[PDB]
Amino acid sequence: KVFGRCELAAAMKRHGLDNYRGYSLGNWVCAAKFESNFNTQATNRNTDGSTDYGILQINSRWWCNDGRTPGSRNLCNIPCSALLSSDITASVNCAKKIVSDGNGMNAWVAWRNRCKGTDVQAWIRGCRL
Ligand SMILES: [Cl-]
Ligand SMILES: [Cl-]
Ligand code: NA
Ligand code: NA
Repeated sequence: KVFGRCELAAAMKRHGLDNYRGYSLGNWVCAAKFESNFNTQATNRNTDGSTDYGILQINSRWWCNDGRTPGSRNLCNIPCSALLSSDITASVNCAKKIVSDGNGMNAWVAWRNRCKGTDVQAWIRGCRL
């Protein structure tokens, strides 16, 4: 599913991401735009052989099991395919674990390079939330 901007903002609010660990909703919408273009099906392979999955591009080396990333961890205890669902629950629940692991949203490269230090509230402007 390819979400609209405000549709995704509302879904992420419903799932508790607004101000989660101090990150306002616009931060999460901005990260999703540049990680996946709001597409839950997005996948991208990394140089080390791991793969990123879903709307927030969660990496199989640490967070999910895809059966082809040797020695990796599954810290969210889920198959990576679960992160491609039109229902964002699994992606949100795993992202909550990631953002709490000490580095905040700096775990998402696109957030650090394209969202951090910008007017992220613009990503929720106009939306009914
Ligand atoms: Cl959803
Ligand atoms: Cl933080
Ligand atoms: Na915001
Ligand atoms: Na893994």
